[PDB]
Amino acid sequence: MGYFSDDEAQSRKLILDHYEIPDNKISEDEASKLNDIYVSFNNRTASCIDNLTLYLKEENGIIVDVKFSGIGCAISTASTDIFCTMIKNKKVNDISDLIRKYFNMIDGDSFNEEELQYLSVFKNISKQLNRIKCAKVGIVAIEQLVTK
Ligand SMILES: [Zn+2]
Repeated sequence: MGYFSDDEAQSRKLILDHYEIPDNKISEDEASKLNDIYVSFNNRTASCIDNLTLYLKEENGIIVDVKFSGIGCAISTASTDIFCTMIKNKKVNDISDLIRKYFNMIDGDSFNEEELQYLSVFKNISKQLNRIKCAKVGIVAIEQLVTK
């Protein structure tokens, strides 16, 4: 929220606006009536209230629609949503790349702000305590849904 740095306040509205107004977050009503072309994975962390179910739909090697649902914090609802908007018409390869490249930046290592884009606000969550699993919980669910 501060304004000494240039990134901080701009980076702390992307989280606030993808957590109070997520783009791809559905209701438990809306999820049950989804077409059975969607796959699902629920991942839960015990370090927060983050228990999210992801929904991906494949159309000839291209992920066409991604939605997520459930309970989550700002770090979980922003990381999932921002990730969801970006994997939105990409292929089942070049998503598995973002996931591990995102995880390496979450693990405090090399990242490309051109490849990770608005996931680069999470570039130093390994410095905030017990927030690493909050920024991995929803993307690990996507990870399973791309492989299995
Ligand atoms: Zn959390």
